[PDB]
Amino acid sequence: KTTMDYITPSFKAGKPKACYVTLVRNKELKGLLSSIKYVENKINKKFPYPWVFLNDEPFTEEFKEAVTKAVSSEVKFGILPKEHWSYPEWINQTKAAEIRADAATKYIYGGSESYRHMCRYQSGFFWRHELLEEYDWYWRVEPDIKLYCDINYDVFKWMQENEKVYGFTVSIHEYEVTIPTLWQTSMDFIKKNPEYLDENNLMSFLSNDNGKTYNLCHFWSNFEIANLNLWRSPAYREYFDTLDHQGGFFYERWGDAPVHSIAAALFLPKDKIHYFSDIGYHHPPYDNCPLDKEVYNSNNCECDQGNDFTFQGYSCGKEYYDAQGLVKPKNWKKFRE
Amino acid sequence: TKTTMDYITPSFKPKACYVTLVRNKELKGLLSSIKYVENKINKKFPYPWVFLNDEPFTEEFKEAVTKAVSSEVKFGILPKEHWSYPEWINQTKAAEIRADAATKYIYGGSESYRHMCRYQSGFFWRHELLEEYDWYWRVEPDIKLYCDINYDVFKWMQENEKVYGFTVSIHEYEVTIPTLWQTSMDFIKKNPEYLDENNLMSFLSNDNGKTYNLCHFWSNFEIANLNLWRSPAYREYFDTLDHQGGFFYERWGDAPVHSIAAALFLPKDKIHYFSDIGYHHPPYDNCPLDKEVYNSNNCECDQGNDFTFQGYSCGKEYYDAQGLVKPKNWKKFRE
Ligand SMILES: *[C@@H]1O[C@H](CO)[C@@H](O[C@@H]2O[C@H](CO)[C@@H](O[C@@H]3O[C@H](CO[C@H]4O[C@H](CO[C@H]5O[C@H](CO)[C@@H](O)[C@H](O)[C@@H]5O)[C@@H](O)[C@H](O[C@H]5O[C@H](CO)[C@@H](O)[C@H](O)[C@@H]5O)[C@@H]4O)[C@@H](O)[C@H](O[C@H]4O[C@H](CO)[C@@H](O)[C@H](O)[C@@H]4O[C@H]4O[C@H](CO)[C@@H](O)[C@H](O)[C@@H]4O)[C@@H]3O)[C@H](O)[C@H]2NC(C)=O)[C@H](O)[C@H]1NC(C)=O
Ligand SMILES: *[C@@H]1O[C@H](CO)[C@@H](O[C@H]2O[C@H](CO)[C@@H](O)[C@H](O)[C@H]2NC(C)=O)[C@H](O)[C@H]1NC(C)=O
Ligand SMILES: [Cl-]
Ligand SMILES: [Cl-]
Repeated sequence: KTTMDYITPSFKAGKPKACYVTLVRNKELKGLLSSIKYVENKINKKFPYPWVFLNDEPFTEEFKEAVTKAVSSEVKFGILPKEHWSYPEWINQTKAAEIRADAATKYIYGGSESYRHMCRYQSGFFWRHELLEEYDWYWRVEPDIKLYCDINYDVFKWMQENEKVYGFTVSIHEYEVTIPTLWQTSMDFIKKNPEYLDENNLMSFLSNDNGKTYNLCHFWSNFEIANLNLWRSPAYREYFDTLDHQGGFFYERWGDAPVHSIAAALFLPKDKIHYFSDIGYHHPPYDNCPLDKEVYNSNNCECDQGNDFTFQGYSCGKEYYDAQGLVKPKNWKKFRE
Repeated sequence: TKTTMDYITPSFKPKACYVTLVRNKELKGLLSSIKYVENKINKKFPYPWVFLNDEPFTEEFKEAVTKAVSSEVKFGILPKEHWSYPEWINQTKAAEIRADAATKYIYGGSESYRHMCRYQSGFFWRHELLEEYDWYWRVEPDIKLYCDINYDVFKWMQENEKVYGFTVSIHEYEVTIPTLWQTSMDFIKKNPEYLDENNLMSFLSNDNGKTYNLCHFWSNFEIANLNLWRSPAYREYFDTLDHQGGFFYERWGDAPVHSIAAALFLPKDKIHYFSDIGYHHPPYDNCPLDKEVYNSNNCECDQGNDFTFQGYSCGKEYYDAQGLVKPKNWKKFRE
């Protein structure tokens, strides 16, 4: 019983069991309300789906009232378990503390204790919160996001019909100083569990040397429309557990983005991964802006196509297209000027 | 002997302008920025807006811009000599450096980005259209002004005799400027007269100049006196940088370049942090922490997202350098 065996059951032509999901703090109400406006205007009014909001602290009454008014579909508020937002018993907190203090000015969120709990949460726990149990699909939405174009079709229905497992917009190279031992830990896991490496994996996106080293490319997780059953699979559960035991979420600053990406690219047949070239999106500081004129004009996009990050050198659109055998847009090189 | 400040004090309505370097492909982001500037300060305190571009502007672009801006607008194209390889830079070596760094750091493989950094460092302040002004306010596309600004900022700078004003500060990625600090210190060693006796070196270094802590003012937002850049100290500093080759052999940004100059060549009380101006340039915010300022100016940002005192920001280093008292809850930004 393979990884795909846990996922294919979610592929009848009924309405998919899906939700939007947001991990946010009370101090981010204004940015969150702004993201809701985009989601509501660009797609939720047309194809309504429940929205789940999670917080490590309780939501204020003002926050809930404001969100309930802004969202036209059903909203659900949940707080996460202490066990999913605390140091595991095997982690040396004095050591973690030293690492943070030392890295405070060395890289973004280097000195942040809470950022690491967030990365660990998005890597191994959000997908098993009680509020997501009844769903097969989720669409992660962060605060301060923009949806630049109309989306005139149900995306969850589309993923279900086309049997896609993981969908993304932006991709980028990670700062290695943030994940020095993530690749080694991940490669050791594969060597130990060969059955988990899909024979038609997307290793080419993650590495230029057949897996010897990581090229640092990953899908930018702030935007994800994927199948919850991937994370619930034995393969991923065991992968997370291994990472959790190694200590990188706290001894380094492992993000959930490279973690989710390494898993998706290695545990799935590559044709289960999908790039939404048609969804206009902005998460500071990068844009995904539809390059196709018809798609751009038909969906009234509000972005500057020339600012699409996809084919910029530091993005990983080129690596993704080549690994998937996708034909790149004619003027893709213009983005490398 | 005339000093750096002697070139600036005579400039103390001000002859000021907004200035933007933009490409035709960023029209929607620019119009958005314009709407913000108009709504938060320009209709109340109008000042001319200068738009620069290394290529000619499209008619559609100019038309849209002319009508979106309430004050006078001016369009200018950049001199070819302010946007091309100087004759002493080895282009194949630069080409190799770019091809190599392409996937290594943001803009690593970009040729245009380097000409842009070099332009903001040594040439925008000498463009024909800026000659008549003493002050400028740099505005980039895709910006937000979160709050109303109820005073004329240029006038304020003038009356308070401030030379360089900023909002966001950050630590630079060292891989883009490996030899910038040594080059700058060698310049100061050879030109001790340009180092102001009461400078802000402590903002740039934790060890009195031995090493660069990488802190810099984020140049996307600047309200300053053009006479600092037109001073002999800066002209000679930029020329030294230009001949060293870092704009092309590394990836020297104008932000650290402007910052090193401002922090070493001026008395520190000539630098000013606008704690009251709400601003966003992807992906960092400056959101007024003071309650009265926030409410009175109808700010639209999340205060808890203010970048100023976050670890990777240089707000702490800045306040400490100027002897400014940090807000009581500054540590919460480091959680
Ligand atoms: C959980 O994690 C914690 C945290 O890491 C573990 O504790 C740490 O354990 C390591 C061992 O693995 C200890 O290392 C030894 O450190 C001493 C020096 O100790 C001083 O410096 C420390 C480092 O300072 C830097 O970092 C801090 C903060 O990050 C900065 O502020 C500084 O500026 C520095 O950058 C510092 O942390 C220590 O502070 C502690 O003690 C002081 C009092 O002294 C207190 O005020 C503090 O609050 C705090 O309590 C301290 O100041 C080294 O000397 C040791 O090196 C010897 O051994 C090495 C090999 O083992 C060898 O390579 C060295 O050369 C050296 O050996 C020499 O001497 C030998 C004996 O004579 C000779 O035989 C040999 O030939 C050679 O000549 C060693 O590196 C940490 O100190 C310790 N930290 C703390 C806070 O306890 C903890 O073990 C983990 N818990 C578990 C269950 O695993
Ligand atoms: C300009 O830069 C190029 C590229 O670095 C130099 O080309 C040489 O570089 C190496 C010698 O140091 C060797 O690889 C070759 O001799 C040659 N390589 C190339 C690019 O073909 C070149 O010498 C530099 N020119 C000057 C005047 O220094
Ligand atoms: Cl930070
Ligand atoms: Cl790039």
